[PDB]
Amino acid sequence: APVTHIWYFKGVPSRLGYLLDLAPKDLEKIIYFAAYVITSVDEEMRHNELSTLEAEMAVERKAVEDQRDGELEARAQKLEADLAELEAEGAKADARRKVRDGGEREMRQIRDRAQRELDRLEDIWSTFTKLAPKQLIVDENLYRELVDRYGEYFTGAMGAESIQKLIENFDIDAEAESLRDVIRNGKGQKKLRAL
Amino acid sequence: DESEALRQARKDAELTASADSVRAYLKQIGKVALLNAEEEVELAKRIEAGLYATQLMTELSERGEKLPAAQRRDMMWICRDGDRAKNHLLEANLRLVVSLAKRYTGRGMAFLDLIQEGNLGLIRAVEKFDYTKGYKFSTYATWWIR
Amino acid sequence: QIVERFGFSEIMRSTLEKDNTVGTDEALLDIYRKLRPGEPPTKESAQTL
Amino acid sequence: LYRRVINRNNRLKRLIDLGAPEIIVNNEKRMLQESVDALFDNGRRGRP
DNA sequence: TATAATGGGAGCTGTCACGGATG
DNA sequence: CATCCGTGAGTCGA
Repeated sequence: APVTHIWYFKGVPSRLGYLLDLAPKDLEKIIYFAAYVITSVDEEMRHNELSTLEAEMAVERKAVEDQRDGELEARAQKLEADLAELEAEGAKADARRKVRDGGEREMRQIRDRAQRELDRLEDIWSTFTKLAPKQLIVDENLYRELVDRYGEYFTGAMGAESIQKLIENFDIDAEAESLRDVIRNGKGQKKLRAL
Repeated sequence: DESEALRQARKDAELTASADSVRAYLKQIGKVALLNAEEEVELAKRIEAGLYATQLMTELSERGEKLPAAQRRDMMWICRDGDRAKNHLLEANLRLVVSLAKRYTGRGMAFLDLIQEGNLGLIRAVEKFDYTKGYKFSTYATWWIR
Repeated sequence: QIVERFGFSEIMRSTLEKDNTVGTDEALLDIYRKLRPGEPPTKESAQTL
Repeated sequence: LYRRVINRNNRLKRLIDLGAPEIIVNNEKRMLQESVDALFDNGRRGRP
């Protein structure tokens, strides 16, 4: 399996990092297998199925939201039903405050559990829509979820050989002129790193 | 009891990968849960099925004739599921290797090089595992990894 | 007790005031998060080390 | 340092044939990376 | 090579003056 | 203008 020459990686300034516009810190997590790196992506196919995929992802979101609202409804039903059942038992009214707060705490957890699911499904969809070469997905689970959901759409690799692929698909001429344009721009801080 | 701060703070730490190559491997293993006694039996049952659907088609390719489209596809899935189940039993008891490789440290061979060769033994161990004997996976594995 | 023992100085009053978070749990977790990043922070794993 | 690389490089070959899980395979690859790196420049990255 | 066994372990301590990348 | 990593810091001899 391919392996990167340490002289051009750890040597400062990181020659490899400068070549692929990658961070020295981010380049680490790739080569030494701490984060996947997006190597290539079929943008056209993504586009030609973008409309349908969105519809799918949306129904999953709704189906999450639907259960949440139904699960919360049933809990509010039993919360009020128990606070009255402990009223028919003639318990102290303060002893009903422990059961009230108990329900509210439970409903809270439900909503937050459901929300974390929605937030994941949000970060999942957001990631795919704006997926492109030289992107690092350091979180594996999102990636695992990502590969299964739209694995047909992109090429995900990892390690020293993935770096090799980036170098292969690298257009030197294009990336050269792209930097000279930033040099032609007066802006100093972005001209420095482009120089 | 469970604060929102901890729930965020946990994923913040876990998502970051340490600089130590030994640590980063230790962290990766901690993901897969250890196996219950009966759970082990299941995979063993699966792999046997998977390992045998394979032995069928293997000799069939040399002789010539092949199954129909309905059979070969059903046959092929057991092959996948089997080889999938194999890769699960290894990842689970991946802790087991690291447990008794640490004892051989400081002997002119690297810890990592010890775990890996230990892993290598674990692979052979899972192939000749027999679930007919009520012995847990942990016993017949140890003798192989050592 | 922080105000009691180190209150005679204005540099400790200024320290407890610029204090980011409060809470026995939130302190241990905080120290844990800065000492060993990359490991799951239990309330019982930060109290231990 | 040479002997270190070849021992790990060879090990990787055996694992691939065995179709080892990616968790084990990737660990070897990482080791190989550091082995060649340690050979080319020791102490540069990580402890010597 | 069939009882069951399942996440490491020593860190290293008393520089110094500087350039480059980051602030 | 102040931090972090990497790289400097006399020679012969014994």
